[PDB]
Amino acid sequence: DNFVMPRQRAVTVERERQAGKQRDAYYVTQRVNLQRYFANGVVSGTYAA
Amino acid sequence: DNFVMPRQRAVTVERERQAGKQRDAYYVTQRVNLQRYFANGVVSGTYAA
Repeated sequence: DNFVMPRQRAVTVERERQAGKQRDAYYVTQRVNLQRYFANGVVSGTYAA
Repeated sequence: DNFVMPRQRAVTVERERQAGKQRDAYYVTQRVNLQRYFANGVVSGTYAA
């Protein structure tokens, strides 16, 4: 419950014909981060040094 | 009366969505000069040196 994925855009595929290279260029962008509402909330385990 | 602004194009705006870079570019271009029909006609006053 402490973690939220702040969004803002979702996978946007944008294709631009880039003639002159006779190519079609597809670009996909997304802006997402994991965040945590409050500092606490995860414990990780580690193999021992 | 001696000066005319020779035109040829006036301020126009062209938006060119450039996907693949995800920008939208506004290129505004214009073409004009200030020219005098005959050389006479301007006196400028100058601060002294």
